[PDB]
Amino acid sequence: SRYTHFLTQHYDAKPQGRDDRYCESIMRRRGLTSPCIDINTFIHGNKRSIKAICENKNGNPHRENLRISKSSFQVTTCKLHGGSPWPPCQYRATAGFRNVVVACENGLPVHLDQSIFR
Repeated sequence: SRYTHFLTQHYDAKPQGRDDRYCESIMRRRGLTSPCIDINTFIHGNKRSIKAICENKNGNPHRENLRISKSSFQVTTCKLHGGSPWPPCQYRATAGFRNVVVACENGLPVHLDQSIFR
């Protein structure tokens, strides 16, 4: 169920255009604006591929708590522009492609490490 939050915070199955307008809409649409979050990243593709980061298939142990994808993912990082962490919070989108770093609990994704997108 923390996995739920994870999906909801860091998954968008099929986005379309991953632009500023996209970030603003999807950040807002997922209650990540009160207050506005300084930086948040959304993974795309299939869930199957993400979950599998939790097994030595498509997932190598990494640092203290973590796991790191063997596979690259399409991705969109939303970064907050203009100080006020209270709406209107406007965002700047940055799409990307690389493996990703999560924390697994009961073999489920329950954290995204946003550090690698700073």
